[PDB]
Amino acid sequence: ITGTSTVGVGRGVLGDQKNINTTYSTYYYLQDNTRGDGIFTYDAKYRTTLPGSLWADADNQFFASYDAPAVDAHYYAGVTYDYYKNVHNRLSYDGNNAAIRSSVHYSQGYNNAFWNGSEMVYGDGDGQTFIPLSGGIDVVAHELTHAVTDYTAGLIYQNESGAINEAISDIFGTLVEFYANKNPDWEIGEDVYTPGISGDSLRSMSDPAKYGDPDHYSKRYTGTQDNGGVHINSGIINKAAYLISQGGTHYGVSVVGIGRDKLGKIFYRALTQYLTPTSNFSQLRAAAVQSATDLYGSTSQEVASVKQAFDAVGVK
Ligand SMILES: [Ca+2]
Ligand SMILES: [Ca+2]
Ligand SMILES: [Ca+2]
Ligand SMILES: [Ca+2]
Ligand SMILES: [Zn+2]
Repeated sequence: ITGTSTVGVGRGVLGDQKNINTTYSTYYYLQDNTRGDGIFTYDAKYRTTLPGSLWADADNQFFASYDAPAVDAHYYAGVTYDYYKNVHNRLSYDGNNAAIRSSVHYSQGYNNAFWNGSEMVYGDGDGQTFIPLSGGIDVVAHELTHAVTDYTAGLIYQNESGAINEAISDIFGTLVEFYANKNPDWEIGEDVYTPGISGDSLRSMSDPAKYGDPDHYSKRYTGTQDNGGVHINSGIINKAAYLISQGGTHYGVSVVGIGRDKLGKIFYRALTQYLTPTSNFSQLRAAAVQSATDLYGSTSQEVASVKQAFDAVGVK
């Protein structure tokens, strides 16, 4: 829409109040013109036709409970855009300031969210397994990192490349959650998963086995379900990334942590310069070693930590 940029206020899914960038032209729309070619949030109105209607609002105050998922999707896409711009000097997901589009209220009782190749889509959850999925900043950043991958390495979504694809999204979703300093942790989806239970989450990067996911290459899933285990075998890579960052001893192998910032620089470089559509775990290890080598020298501690971490999860 063509209009005047302004700022509205509303409440997100967890009840927190925030300012959001809107556009005024008869109605106030969820269109943020301050970032690249714009961030646009749509109402799918409980249907599965996409994108639905650009979200329109009469007075620029988004406190209705129907508005909550739209507020957070809108807001957390802006935070993710800022993270990639400020930290990695990347303008939007294609590197050219492509418009970011999200639809909320997709379908009825839908317990998921996803990047479909052209935009983000968020279900509201059934209210028991999940509440509206855009309330989780690590979920929004996970899904938006899928767009980044698609334009760079292009990892195919099955078997080991798909598991790498998923782990990359859990890693940057987590790094965006630490960047926004929203109660950060190494768990995925804990703000929106099972509103009745405290403490749990969909997956854990610091201890994947807590939920039954593999934390070592000898425990990888080899069947056919979940596209060859793309959400399951990503635990091996997540555990490796957690160790590079934080350090620790795993199956008897000791890793000195080098921190989150270097973790993000190494994986972002590996992703945009060395991974290809069919890379598998052993090529990820080589990409990450080469990236850390490029940035810190082949005899740095950084290179040494990336090798110990992949040795600790059994990836050679
Ligand atoms: Ca309103
Ligand atoms: Ca958290
Ligand atoms: Ca989290
Ligand atoms: Ca829970
Ligand atoms: Zn994913």
